[PDB]
Amino acid sequence: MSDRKAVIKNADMSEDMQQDAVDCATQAMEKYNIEKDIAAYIKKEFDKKYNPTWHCIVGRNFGSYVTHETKHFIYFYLGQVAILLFKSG
Repeated sequence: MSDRKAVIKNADMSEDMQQDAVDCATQAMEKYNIEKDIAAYIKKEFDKKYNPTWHCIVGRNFGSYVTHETKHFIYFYLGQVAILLFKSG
């Protein structure tokens, strides 16, 4: 039935993260499902490629650290899950 794994509610990043994060979350959730390891492969990919310091979340909205730093975030909801990637300036 109706059930996808990608829904951007609001993207403030340069889109690249929408494609990267979504695919990182798609390849991470399909390749794995540890939940924690997922956020690591996402933060790791963006950390060892775009240099720190980001902070992606995988759950609902428990991040509470988006604007707290700057304004470099990117929201995207997954099937029965939520993820938010953000970094400081």
